[PDB]
Amino acid sequence: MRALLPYLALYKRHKWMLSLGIVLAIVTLLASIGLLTLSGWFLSASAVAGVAGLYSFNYMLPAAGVRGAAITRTAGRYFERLVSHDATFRVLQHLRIYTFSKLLPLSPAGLARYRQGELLNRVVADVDTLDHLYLRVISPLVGAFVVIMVVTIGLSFLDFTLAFTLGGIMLLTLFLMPPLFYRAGKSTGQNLTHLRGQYRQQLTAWLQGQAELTIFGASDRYRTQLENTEIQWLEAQRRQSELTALSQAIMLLIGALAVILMLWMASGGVGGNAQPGALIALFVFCALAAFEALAPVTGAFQHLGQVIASAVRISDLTDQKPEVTFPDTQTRVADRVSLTLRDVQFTYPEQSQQALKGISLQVNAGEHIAILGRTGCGKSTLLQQLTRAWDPQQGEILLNDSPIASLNEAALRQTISVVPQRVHLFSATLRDNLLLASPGSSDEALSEILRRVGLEKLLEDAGLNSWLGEGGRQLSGGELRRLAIARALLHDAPLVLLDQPTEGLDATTESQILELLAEMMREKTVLMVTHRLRGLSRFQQIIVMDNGQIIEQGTHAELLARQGRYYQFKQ
Amino acid sequence: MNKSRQKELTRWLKQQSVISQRWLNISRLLGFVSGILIIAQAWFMARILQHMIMENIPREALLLPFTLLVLTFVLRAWVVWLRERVGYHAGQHIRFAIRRQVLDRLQQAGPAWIQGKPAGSWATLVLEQIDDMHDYYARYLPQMALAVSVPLLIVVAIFPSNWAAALILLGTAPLIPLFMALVGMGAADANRRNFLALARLSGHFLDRLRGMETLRIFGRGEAEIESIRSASEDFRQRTMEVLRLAFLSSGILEFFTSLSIALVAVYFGFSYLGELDFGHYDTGVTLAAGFLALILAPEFFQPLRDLGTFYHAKAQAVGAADSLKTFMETPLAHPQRGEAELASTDPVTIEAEELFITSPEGKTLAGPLNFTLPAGQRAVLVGRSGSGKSSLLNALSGFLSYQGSLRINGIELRDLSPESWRKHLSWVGQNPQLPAATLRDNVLLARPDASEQELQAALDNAWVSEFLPLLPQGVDTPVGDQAARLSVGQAQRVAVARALLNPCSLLLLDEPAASLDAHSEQRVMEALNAASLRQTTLMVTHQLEDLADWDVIWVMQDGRIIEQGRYAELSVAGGPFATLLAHRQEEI
Ligand SMILES: Nc1ncnc2c1ncn2[C@@H]1O[C@H](COP(=O)(O)OP(=O)(O)NP(=O)(O)O)[C@@H](O)[C@H]1O
Ligand SMILES: Nc1ncnc2c1ncn2[C@@H]1O[C@H](COP(=O)(O)OP(=O)(O)OP(=O)(O)O)[C@@H](O)[C@H]1O
Ligand SMILES: [Mg+2]
Ligand SMILES: [Mg+2]
Repeated sequence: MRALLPYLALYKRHKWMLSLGIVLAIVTLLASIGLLTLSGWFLSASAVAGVAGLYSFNYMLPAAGVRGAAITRTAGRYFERLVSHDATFRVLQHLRIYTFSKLLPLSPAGLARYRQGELLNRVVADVDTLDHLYLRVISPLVGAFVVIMVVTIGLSFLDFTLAFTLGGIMLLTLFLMPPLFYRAGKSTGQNLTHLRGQYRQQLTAWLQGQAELTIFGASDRYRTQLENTEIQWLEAQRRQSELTALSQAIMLLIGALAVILMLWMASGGVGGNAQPGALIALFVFCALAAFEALAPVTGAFQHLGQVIASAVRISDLTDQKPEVTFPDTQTRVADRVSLTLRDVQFTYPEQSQQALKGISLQVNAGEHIAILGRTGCGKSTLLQQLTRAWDPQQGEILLNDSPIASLNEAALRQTISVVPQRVHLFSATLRDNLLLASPGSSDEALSEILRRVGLEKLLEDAGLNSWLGEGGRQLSGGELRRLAIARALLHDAPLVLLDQPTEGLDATTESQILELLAEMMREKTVLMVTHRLRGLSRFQQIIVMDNGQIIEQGTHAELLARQGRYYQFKQ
Repeated sequence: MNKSRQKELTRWLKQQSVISQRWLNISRLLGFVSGILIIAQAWFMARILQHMIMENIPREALLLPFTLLVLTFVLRAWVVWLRERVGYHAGQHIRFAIRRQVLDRLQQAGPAWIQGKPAGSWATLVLEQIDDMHDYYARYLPQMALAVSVPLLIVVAIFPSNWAAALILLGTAPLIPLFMALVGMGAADANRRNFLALARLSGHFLDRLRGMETLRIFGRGEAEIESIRSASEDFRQRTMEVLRLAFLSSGILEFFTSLSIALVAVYFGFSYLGELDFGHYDTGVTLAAGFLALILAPEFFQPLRDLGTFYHAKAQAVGAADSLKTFMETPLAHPQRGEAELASTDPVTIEAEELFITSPEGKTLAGPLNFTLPAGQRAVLVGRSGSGKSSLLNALSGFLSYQGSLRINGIELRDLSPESWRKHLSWVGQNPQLPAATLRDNVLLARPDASEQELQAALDNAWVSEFLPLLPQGVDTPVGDQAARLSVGQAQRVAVARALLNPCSLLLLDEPAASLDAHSEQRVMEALNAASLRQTTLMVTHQLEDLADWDVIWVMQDGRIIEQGRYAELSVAGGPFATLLAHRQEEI
């Protein structure tokens, strides 16, 4: 239960609004006990006085008391909800944005330890689960403790044994029953939080792989695995209902005990007199109405085992230290970039062998480099080292003869343009898919780069306002490839890392793209990775990798003459 | 907010409750029995109170009323315990059936219809939206009968004692439904926009998370926080708009409840003093009559305040059902699910006549396609990007609707049984994905109970087995988020291993050797060329030199097949193929 401290500390930004809801939750309860307690005494006192009591019994004061309590009861509860729900969902909105802010610093390797379907559950579903902590844990518990003390102290003036008997039952239920139901529903709450994220992960994975699962006949047995999670989830959901049912049955029996005891004990004597008269109804009707202050008390702690389980999920995500950290010093983006690598080594997390083994190359400013090798030789791993995705072990990378770890992130991203091997089409519009790089580009500039790269088709119909990605138009494989090139051409960085840019493109489009890149990417440092040996005569150096090490190196003419591994690639 | 539409959703919501009709009637009975025991509870309480207060009867004489009063309390707690569990059991059976229906239509819809929403929008439509219909079935449906039966039963016990007290209850009773419907008339539309904002936030989050690398590369950390801030700000405002209608309705209903309890107390207190004397059947107002009309004063309005509370659960269900109904109404790729199935496992013959392939929206992706592909022959799809080559392979897979004629072995594809049709299909798709957990679970996707020899044979053919030593666990290694553990070229060969592990009647290779070098492509294309001869095959590829023995070469441009024939005929005949082959080996 100690895991809730980082989240109870979020009260402090709304301390007034959340404490006002506590005060209104006591005024509402006090007026609620009073309305039934005053009515119970007023009726009995009026009847005892009888007809002869008129002109001598002050009946106007209770008449204003019930009218005042009725308005206070209804208005206080309404304003408590308005002020407590307003503050709770401002805390949940800040905590959701805070949780999302921890994702990008962990993007390459920290997020790989997690599952993409349960990460979604943590930010949108586990954050909403914490509204129990801010709405119905503190206010019911401290609201029900002040009310009982006020009732017990108030009833103590009339009698002591009666007040402590009613108040004793009311505290023996406030202090013993909630922890009993927290312990009973602790295991179910853990499962209920865990199984919801397991189902949301299996459902999104089943929805995202529906093309591969459907044809290979695997949707049926992945839905059976999916349906089973729901059976277990619905079973844990059912157990929480059986405890809620038992909570109401027990709470109704305790209120029965208070009503029976007050009837049996107040009749004997209230305050030391044999005939209590109206005071008998003053205690019976209080015990009959005082137990609506303990209505939300038991459910407050029962659902706590599920809130604590949720709180651990957000705490785990927000307690992750990103592997790569950036200096805060401001620096200016250079116009020319020359990169130097000296014995760069790198082992992927939870691996024994090395993806990169002692890579050393010197790329001068403005030189165009082509990297070649078999699949799995570390070509993309090398290109992600230059992007500071991971920190190389026992290796040093230099941009302009300065360490790449000494660049501000807002300056590192402005000096490197990347075309990844796998392109992502965001759900946003076509304009916002191109405004990732160069957010200040105008609509005329966006349209021009699309015409150059061969995507003039996207300018038809809705065009720039057209919704792409999921929920909209899905581009083909060769149209995603040219949209990634459009993103990097808009970025306009001195150093460009192309990871198989002409992949899945026909000969006509590849010729047009390679012609565009040669003209566009002049006086720009380029590290062009491809498995395609076309247009390599215009690259100053050709790097051939194998198993994380550079095997051969030289110009296109030199490599052919030497008949190295590049020769078997070409022939 | 269309009343005609919201009446269709309520009709659909009520239809799903028939599966739990028996459980919804038991809770209607148990709720009435609770109303019976409440009346019995206060009648004993009033009689005990009057005897002690007025007649000064000693407590040791009143033992029968105390025993019966305790007996009522024990029975009250039992019925409340039963009704709460009976209500839940009805609620989860309807929710399970609703979710089974939605998941059933996602198997049939296929990727082209699942792609119509972000994957985070589907998740919040299957988990959050379906689970928020529970209180409509568990709580609101049984409450309609209890809001009319118990309150009427309450005042039937008051007419005999004091009619003036009952007219206080009946005087305020009609006001509650009038304000229940007036306040919560826009509650169903606010809930619909609330789930709309949740489905955007859920869907916008998972899209950024899946494309989280491209945000890191371009330095979009500050810009995506601001967009999540806007998406989450709308969700907070939609949530509070929904809640303000629930608090206002509950506040108004409590206002009338509280005043009537005050009026009942004031009327009886004044009546005992003689301040006002009416509504007592020309007999002195007894104390037991006042207590009975005072204990039942909150209980008369309880069922009405619960109806107001659950009336906003109905609005929650109506708003949640707006998006499920839309999904369950939109026609799928084929208007009628096919029952016809082709018997033999022999290679099939593909035929198309004026075949148009259209997107789920309605946009045509491939123009009029006229072609034939005899049994066992292999064809090649070649053309520019965006020409429709992969759209044709998606229509053969059954993922897309087609207007014209596309006959498999003389049987229309729209008529084929989709489940039995995919058993005759293997394929390597463009940008292939690995759904299963491990590398072995992925290669064995078609039949997970394949022998060790047949698994080893697929890994050897697809060149997968050469990079297995690098993997820590071997063929049992996980692949992670979007096959993170593997490189693109290594993930490509695992997808190729799937296609070759089971015999098929039509093989649909879509750029099967992408992200492969010169030598690894040649090793893989030996397996794919050998496999292409065992059945009907149709591959999309950009290599043009390596293909010379393929039975026919289709050249697609703007959705139309503009050339056909062998490599020897097409290469020297001019046309688009020669020009598209001209850029190939241009410098060699
Ligand atoms: N769901 C869709 N809605 C609208 N247009 C689409 C959709 N899917 C694809 N298109 C477009 O339809 C055309 C054909 O797409 P597609 O069939 O994938 O091209 P392709 O044959 O695969 N060429 P390639 O890029 O090499 O894969 C392109 O212009 C696409 O942008
Ligand atoms: N996220 C990862 N975790 C662990 N190992 C990885 C990861 N990504 C790649 N590897 C390993 O690194 C090796 C090569 O990595 P990399 O992806 O750089 O190769 P590549 O040259 O990009 O391959 P291709 O050229 O086919 O895309 C592979 O053997 C692969 O198993
Ligand atoms: Mg790669
Ligand atoms: Mg394609």
